[PDB]
Amino acid sequence: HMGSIPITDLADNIERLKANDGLKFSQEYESIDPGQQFTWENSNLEVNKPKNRYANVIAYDHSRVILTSIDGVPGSDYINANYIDGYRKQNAYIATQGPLPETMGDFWRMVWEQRTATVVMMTRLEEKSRVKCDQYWPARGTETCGLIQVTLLDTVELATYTVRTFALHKSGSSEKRELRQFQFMAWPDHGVPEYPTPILAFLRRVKACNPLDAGPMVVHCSAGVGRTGCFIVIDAMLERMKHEKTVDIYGHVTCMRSQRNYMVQTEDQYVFIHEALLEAATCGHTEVPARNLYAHIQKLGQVPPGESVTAMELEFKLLASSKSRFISANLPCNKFKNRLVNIMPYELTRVCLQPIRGVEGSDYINASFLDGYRQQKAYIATQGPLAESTEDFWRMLWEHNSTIIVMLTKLREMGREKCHQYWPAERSARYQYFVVDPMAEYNMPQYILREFKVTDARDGQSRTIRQFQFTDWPEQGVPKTGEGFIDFIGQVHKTKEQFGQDGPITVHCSAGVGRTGVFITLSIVLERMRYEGVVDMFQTVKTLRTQRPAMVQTEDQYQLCYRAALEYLGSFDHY
Amino acid sequence: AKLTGPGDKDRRNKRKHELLEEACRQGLPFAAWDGPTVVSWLELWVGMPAWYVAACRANVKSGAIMANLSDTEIQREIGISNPLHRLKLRLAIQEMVSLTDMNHEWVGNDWLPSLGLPQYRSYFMESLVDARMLDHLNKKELRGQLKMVDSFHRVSLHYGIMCLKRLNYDRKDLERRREESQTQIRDVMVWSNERVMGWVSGLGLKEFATNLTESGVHGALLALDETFDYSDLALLLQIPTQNAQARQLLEKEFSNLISLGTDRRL
Repeated sequence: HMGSIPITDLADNIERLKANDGLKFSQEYESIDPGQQFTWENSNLEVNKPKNRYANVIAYDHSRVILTSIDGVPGSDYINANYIDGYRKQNAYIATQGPLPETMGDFWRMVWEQRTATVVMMTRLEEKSRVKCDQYWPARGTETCGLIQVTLLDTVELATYTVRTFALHKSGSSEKRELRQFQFMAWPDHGVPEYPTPILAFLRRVKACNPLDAGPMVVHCSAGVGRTGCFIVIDAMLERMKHEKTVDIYGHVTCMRSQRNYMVQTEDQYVFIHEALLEAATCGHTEVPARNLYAHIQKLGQVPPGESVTAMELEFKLLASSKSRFISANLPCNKFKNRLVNIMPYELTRVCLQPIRGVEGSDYINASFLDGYRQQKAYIATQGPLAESTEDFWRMLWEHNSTIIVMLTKLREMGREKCHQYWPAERSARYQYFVVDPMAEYNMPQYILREFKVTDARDGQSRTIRQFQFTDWPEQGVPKTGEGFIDFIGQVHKTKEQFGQDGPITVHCSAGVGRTGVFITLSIVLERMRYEGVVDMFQTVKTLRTQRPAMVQTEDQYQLCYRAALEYLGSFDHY
Repeated sequence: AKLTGPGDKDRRNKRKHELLEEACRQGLPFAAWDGPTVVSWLELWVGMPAWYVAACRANVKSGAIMANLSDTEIQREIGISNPLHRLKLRLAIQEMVSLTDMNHEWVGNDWLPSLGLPQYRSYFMESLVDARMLDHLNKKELRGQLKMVDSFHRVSLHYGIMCLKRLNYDRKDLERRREESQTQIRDVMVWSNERVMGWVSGLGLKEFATNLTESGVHGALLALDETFDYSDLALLLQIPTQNAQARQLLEKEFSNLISLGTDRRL
């Protein structure tokens, strides 16, 4: 809509814009017009032209960020950057290009002079062997970029974003300023993200850490118009929603085009903004600090007025509400490789094997890559191996350097197979290219640990693969307490750390979604609670479901996650 | 960490020193310790995984039994089939008897990369190799279990260990010595792989310095091995043979390095 929309009508509006191959979306996006002419005299100056990453992306004169002049040096006031208004906030952002090797000093000096506390980087340094931006911060210690001395204090690497803390010093001054950088890691090499869940997390983190009394926030990507634009408009519209419960995307992008050229430079980006805000409007706010977890769970077990079920159930239903992605899984040659014919990996996040010449679908296995708290592809979530897929299962662990397995079922339960015994028990076994030797087996109260020596028969290299099998999961329902399971999650991850196993952790139950979801969800939530003191269950499961369908399959499994988190909390000091 | 508890690093570290203090205060020799006493010792001071300490809790009733446990008895009562894990244990119980930090995490995350041997991190840590075990490593244990098939890497490793012995295994002293030699060409025996790469790029060879990563080149090797000359280093830098200027700067500067910062006879 070419104007304000109440969030309740947002989904319907997006549907209308999407209709007829998104004809309405195109017409609207193409009509965006500031309706005035601008000048860019400073950007075209011979001395400033090399300071533009793209000659055709310039800084309008009225809104450009002006640096102080350095005596004797023409063009000292120039950097390719413009102020951008936020929601009811003037010059709230600074959109800039990712600095060139020779404007890094200018870039930092802009940060100083504008009294910026937060820099937002919407790109990786290199995407598909193409340079999108040059690294402008020191990897370690202190570097001098022009007049500014930049010191790296702290780094925190999470799956989709990285936070760096710097201390700034300007030459000739004793003043010290702090600056945090937020780098987004989950924007694809081409097009827009498939899901808005990660970007929304990033924004929430940034809003949380950007001081209310700072200069304008610097946002940059490549040219500073595309991803930068998307970040800025979503951030502004999230604030508008918080205050008015309406959005005016078309209005805000129009105003933004008056401050810098091409803000939101493709239509798919314009659509992505709409979809992101629809998700935010729909999901509410689900984070709760540890201090409030008890009361929160009590509250979820209540039935809201005018409803029929608990808030817990409604919250769980909502996880499913945010819905041709199974391409390889439906190929005739691969259908028998799925233990359940309706539980398949997403094409984008599935784990791929090296293809074998002449064998169609030899690259397929029902398995997905799942993100951890700190890194992507930290878990492989897969089904309980079939006898048909056992050879492939061993090949996956080898090709992806996975040396820790987690089994969450018995071989048979309730009279039916949950998992094939894919491992040797008493003597060696050869599984196509691989020889697996039973090394040891240790029985613990609630789990069993099996160690194997796997050998590639092709070159003779060998690895120790370890399997942790959980034996105390009831064959009907869920554990009454999470005490044993939490300890299990601790032991699996303690082992990964203590033995320096860098690869992914392969997790399986039957279809690879129910108990596996609970394992992985709790692995992330419990660590995040320990380090950040907060719990976002809904967001954690919802993120997982964007990487493999139906993670955490039933409500009692979801109830379990909450229950276990509260129990883990009880083992801390305040609690 | 926003939330703190008894599972933290410093909490387990203090409890470790407190149980030890309790042991040496009460006066009990190692052979006199209780069942519960030796199993809390296995978790906290030795750092064994839970499945080992479970088998110990069920099969070892006193420190006397533990001390006299033969190699094959360890395998069946504690459940340790891993030979390097056994070694970790025999050296642990041996150290305690004779007495009545630098663990495998340090070896894996700090020491090994400074030798320019980060690749072997996984295997050393999986085998729980602490500093105490380093001199006790067989050729068989290095080749097979720790995957060091390259003989030079075993040599590189060898001179790394010799350097530690020269310094009486004092990590604080080692780190200090490294700090004071960052800007000068003195005492290169303590130089890390970084420092050596840092030395090489200082000669004007920035384009080859990165090739020393995972090369096993470190200061202790340069300083303690007489068979190692500039030519050895030259091909580890992957310097073209036809490149005569480079093999001149290197040769001259390698001579300055050894002459000024070692006690080698060249």
